[PDB]
Amino acid sequence: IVGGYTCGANTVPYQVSLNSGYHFCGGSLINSQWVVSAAHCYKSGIQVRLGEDNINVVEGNEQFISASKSIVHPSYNSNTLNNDIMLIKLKSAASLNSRVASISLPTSCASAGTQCLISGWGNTKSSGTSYPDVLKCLKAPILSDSSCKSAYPGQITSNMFCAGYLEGGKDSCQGDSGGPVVCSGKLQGIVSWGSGCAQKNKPGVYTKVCNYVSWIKQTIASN
Ligand SMILES: NC(=[NH2+])c1ccc2[nH]c(-c3ccccc3O)nc2c1
Ligand SMILES: [Ca+2]
Ligand SMILES: [Mg+2]
Repeated sequence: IVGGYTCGANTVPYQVSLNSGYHFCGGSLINSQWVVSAAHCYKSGIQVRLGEDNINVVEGNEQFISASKSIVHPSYNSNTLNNDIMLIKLKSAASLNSRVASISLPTSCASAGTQCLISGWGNTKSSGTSYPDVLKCLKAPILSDSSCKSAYPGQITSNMFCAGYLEGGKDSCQGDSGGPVVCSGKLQGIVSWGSGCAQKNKPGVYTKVCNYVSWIKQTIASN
């Protein structure tokens, strides 16, 4: 996250870190047994780490649980990143408490202009590399589809939306993929892609979760 701030320990209690010997993507806890992340974060051998603040220090509020199964969206296209969403089931149910909580799925899609909270342990430099060990947060509004499509011609589908600032300076970045975009208390997006980080007229692109609620609900109930 570039141009964001330190969230605070366990202030984003639904945030998860996917680890395969190291942190490689974020995710969101939607209930005690399931996590939603981005399909491009798919790997075999994932351990989900809940209640994390610093990812390099065991501070006492963590739960490390291995995944029993991963389900990438049936229509995920790795070339365009259309339908960039996946579900991960935990081998054991997480214990929810103040530091580990689930986020609610939306009942409708949010409007352009709505402010959301984006979080993750990704790169914090637009031109450079600096990976933080504590969770970073960013409040950013959903942009109009017209500004999103003008920035990325022929690349935005109805399952994507842009959030951020066209001036640049603030954006999600590599290491943040699969993480949450929460607006009005609902999980409305998943960090998917962008062009570099925090560049002018190149906002971040997020998977539009409101279009997948029926698939998520149906899939977790059958697995
Ligand atoms: N600028 C952005 N809004 C952004 C967000 C997440 C990203 N994740 C990545 C990424 C790059 C290489 C491999 C995996 C990634 O998730 N680039 C990203 C760019
Ligand atoms: Ca830790
Ligand atoms: Mg994240």
